[PDB]
Amino acid sequence: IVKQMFNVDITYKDDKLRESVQIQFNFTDVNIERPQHRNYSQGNKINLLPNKARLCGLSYSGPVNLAAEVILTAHYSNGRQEVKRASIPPFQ
Amino acid sequence: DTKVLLTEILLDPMYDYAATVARIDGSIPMHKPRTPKEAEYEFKTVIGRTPAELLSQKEFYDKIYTSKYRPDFT
Repeated sequence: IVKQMFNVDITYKDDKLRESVQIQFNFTDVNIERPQHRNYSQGNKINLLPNKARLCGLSYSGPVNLAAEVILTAHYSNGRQEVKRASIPPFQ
Repeated sequence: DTKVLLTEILLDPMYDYAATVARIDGSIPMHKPRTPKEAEYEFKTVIGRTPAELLSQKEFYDKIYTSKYRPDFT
């Protein structure tokens, strides 16, 4: 779903030769690791056993890590075009 | 600081498992800490560090109590 289905290609309009900006990005990285809990805030985050979640009211949720490729392309007046591209590191 | 850490650690299933294995091997008393002073002893034996030492550093899952029998798993 994340990779194939959620591709974004929209164009928005707001140096006076610039009329619109075409935002294009797509995710190619997604993994769901096991639930984690941060013990004393400054911890390395540790495994969250189900009973700990049940007793503390925490949600047995594993973090989702994402990484995307982004293409910011600006279309100017009279057809001049510039492309800004970035490789975005895996975040969560 | 130490209070929230004590609550969180006391509530982990891992703490219960390590403490009961320590009780089996007779390192911690089979009472449940009656007065804070023995609670520090139980924490130190079960987890491996005093709570202040746990807060000091950032590597907590290894010094947990290990069985003092080293059974021949063969």
